[PDB]
Amino acid sequence: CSIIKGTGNFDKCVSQVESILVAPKLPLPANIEAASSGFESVDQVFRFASS
Amino acid sequence: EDVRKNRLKPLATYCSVNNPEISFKVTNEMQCRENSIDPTKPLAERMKIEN
Ligand SMILES: [Cl-]
Repeated sequence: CSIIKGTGNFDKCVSQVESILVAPKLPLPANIEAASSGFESVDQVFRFASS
Repeated sequence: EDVRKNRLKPLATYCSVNNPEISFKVTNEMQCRENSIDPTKPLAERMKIEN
């Protein structure tokens, strides 16, 4: 990869944010700690523990 | 051959999409599948030793 070029496509931007950041197929690791719940994805938080 | 006498029954029912323990974390479903108990499969098929 040499250059990153903008295409200004908001709906595609949203779909990529969903795939990489919000609802990744496999999230980055986050080990549980006394101060945390153990979820590794935002998708999991609202699907299973909404308030 | 009775389904209730299958030694894989407790692990196969544990490794189910209907189990919150499995559902609540992204990795959990894959951890079951890699231990040859696929959560998306129906019970009798989930325990069958194929071929
Ligand atoms: Cl998760």
